[PDB]
Amino acid sequence: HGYMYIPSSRTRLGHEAGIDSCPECAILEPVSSWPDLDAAPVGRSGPCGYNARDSIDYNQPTTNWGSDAVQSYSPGEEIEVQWCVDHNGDHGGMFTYRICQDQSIVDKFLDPSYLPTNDEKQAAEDCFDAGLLPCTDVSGQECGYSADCTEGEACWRNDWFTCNGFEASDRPKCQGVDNAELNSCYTSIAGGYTVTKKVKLPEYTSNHTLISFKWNSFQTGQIYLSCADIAIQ
Ligand SMILES: *[C@@H]1O[C@H](CO)[C@@H](O)[C@H](O)[C@H]1NC(C)=O
Ligand SMILES: [Zn+2]
Ligand SMILES: [Zn+2]
Ligand SMILES: [Zn+2]
Ligand SMILES: [Zn+2]
Ligand SMILES: [Zn+2]
Ligand SMILES: [Zn+2]
Ligand SMILES: [Zn+2]
Ligand SMILES: [Zn+2]
Ligand SMILES: [Zn+2]
Repeated sequence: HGYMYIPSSRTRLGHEAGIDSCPECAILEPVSSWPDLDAAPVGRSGPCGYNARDSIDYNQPTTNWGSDAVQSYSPGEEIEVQWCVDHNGDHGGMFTYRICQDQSIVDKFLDPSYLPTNDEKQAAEDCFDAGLLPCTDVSGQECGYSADCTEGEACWRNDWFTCNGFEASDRPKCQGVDNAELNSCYTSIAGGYTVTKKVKLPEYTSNHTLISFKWNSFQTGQIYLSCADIAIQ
């Protein structure tokens, strides 16, 4: 259980607007989330998530999210990105952030009159995959391998970020990354912990595009997707 927190995602905004009672509940399951991190099709979840708790499809705007960029950045800017993990839902695993550089695809997610189809959700997800923002693009950022993966496996890569191991760390799982205090970010079920990294934005401009967060669970066959409306100018 978790969702993207900074920049403020559609999911965060949905919660803050009083629509989403459980922002961390937006889950793609059952899927094979491990060890091949892109194997699972995203279905109705799409790159922005679908929350079955309150039946919210975040792949289109509403009066409460998706109309405007929440934050504007510069081409090639190194930025903080943060997600929120629920205290009772720290499944470990790997996570990443992505920007689709095909505006015509992204535009289908920026119209409150229009709900992308499953085909369009998967087309966008593929575009997002191609626009992954690697951990290793940030000078000085230590980009480790997962303690739940071995060399040569499909999960053995440090373009994606990893949570800590469970048994193999004194700071276990995703919460151990920041080792933050409980309620450092909002979750409804048992209180949240921040999970914080940096990414380097592409040299790609848009007045309104998306950054899609994807977390592939290790302990469970589940993926958590959110997206944030941003500008790069
Ligand atoms: C987007 O905004 C900039 C100002 O930051 C403007 O000059 C540019 O032409 C706008 N783009 C489009 C496609 O209209
Ligand atoms: Zn969970
Ligand atoms: Zn709240
Ligand atoms: Zn994918
Ligand atoms: Zn794959
Ligand atoms: Zn700028
Ligand atoms: Zn506790
Ligand atoms: Zn296009
Ligand atoms: Zn394995
Ligand atoms: Zn483990």
